[PDB]
Amino acid sequence: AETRIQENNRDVLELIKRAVNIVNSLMEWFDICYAQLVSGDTPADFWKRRPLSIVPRHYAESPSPLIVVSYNGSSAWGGRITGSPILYHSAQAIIDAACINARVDNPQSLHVTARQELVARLPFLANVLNNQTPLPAFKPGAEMFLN
Amino acid sequence: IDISSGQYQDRLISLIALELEHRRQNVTSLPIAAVVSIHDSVMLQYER
Repeated sequence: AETRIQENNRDVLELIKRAVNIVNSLMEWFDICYAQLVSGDTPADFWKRRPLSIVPRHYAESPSPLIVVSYNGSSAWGGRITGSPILYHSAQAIIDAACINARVDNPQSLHVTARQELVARLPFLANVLNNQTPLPAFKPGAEMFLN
Repeated sequence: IDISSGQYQDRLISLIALELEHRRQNVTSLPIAAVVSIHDSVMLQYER
């Protein structure tokens, strides 16, 4: 979406410039020299020639961002070498529409059609509606007080 | 038979085009120096 907005803005600027005009009133030598001078390689130099990716995730517990580095030469998460990377989409709009259809946040008290749509769209969510392996609420951190 | 009747029509059409281009546009992309430069020699070369 940001790329589309940027390209639309650049097209608008280009057409404005065209209207104004119509009506008025390459590192091979550097690499060789670096190899000759330094005479030493480190893993943190080959990736410097290509743009990198930073994915920080800070928290109030400690003032330190969680910097994440992803390879650019591979089609991994966050890499941009062939086109649009993984976006993790098409899994929130349907849930939001189902929740707003009956103005109820809890999906357990929804209609049968909404439950069927949620089951069909999310295969992993079919194991919660059948009420299998009962457990009080959803508390992943139960080991401490259980022990 | 010869084509010597549309000279006035061509002249008036050219004048109208020039006046509308001056009123609306400001030349710019239209080459105006090259035509003057070539005419500077054409005037003394074609008439003599």
